[PDB]
Amino acid sequence: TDAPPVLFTVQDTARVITLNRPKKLNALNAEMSESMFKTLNEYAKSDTTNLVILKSSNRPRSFCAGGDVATVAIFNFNKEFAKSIKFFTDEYSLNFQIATYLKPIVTFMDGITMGGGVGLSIHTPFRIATENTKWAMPEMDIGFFPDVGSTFALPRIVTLANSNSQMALYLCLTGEVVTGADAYMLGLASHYVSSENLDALQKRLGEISPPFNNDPQ
Amino acid sequence: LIEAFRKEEARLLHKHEYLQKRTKELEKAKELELEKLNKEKSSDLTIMTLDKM
Repeated sequence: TDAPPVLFTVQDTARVITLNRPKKLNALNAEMSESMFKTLNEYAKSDTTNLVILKSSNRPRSFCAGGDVATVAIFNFNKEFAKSIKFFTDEYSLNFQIATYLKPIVTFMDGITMGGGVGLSIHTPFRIATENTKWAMPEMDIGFFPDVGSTFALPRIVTLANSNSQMALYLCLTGEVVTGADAYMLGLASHYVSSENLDALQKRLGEISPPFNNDPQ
Repeated sequence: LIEAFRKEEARLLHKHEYLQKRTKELEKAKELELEKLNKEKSSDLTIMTLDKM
């Protein structure tokens, strides 16, 4: 009866995953993570799905404002530590699935991509940014650590002043917000596409297919 | 003739009981079969749905 937290739809041979928690800026809870993790395993087995597209239904307001840690805090105050460990096992397991996924995943970072949102895009070779992109890792102000494998990605993908993870440490320790073109130039985004062109791109992604006897992997 | 009348009556009564038992079995099997059909599988995640609407 209630609107599902994450919506799944078909786009020709592409499968669109849309985060559907607009009031929470698409914050990721255990329910969302579990749903996405299970549906991605099915798409991996399917021979009719060529690629996946992870977007939000709230763009350009936000793509994912981060994992739902406010709920994890209440669990700690209530000693519901089993609930908290379930929230992190689901999220981190989804971040590991995306990183090792054999089919192309294309994340549309059209809006605030902070925290868990970074985990949804940083692990995909096709992480598209827009003028509305706002990448940040504001965990130091909440007392947490840089999670979602950001300590394995940022030290390996940043482009400038990252010979010894200097820039990676700057973003993780200061929580600086990077915006649009700057995220693309730093390596946080693989591509820079105007938000207006996302509809057209989505259609083209659904229409392309592996040629002859080549699999999508 | 006494054996014929008593075997026939027994056969009729035994046939009613067998039908009642058979029908109940079929009914139970149908419920089990239907329950398996309604069981959610992992493949169901790839079927698009609009439950709310």
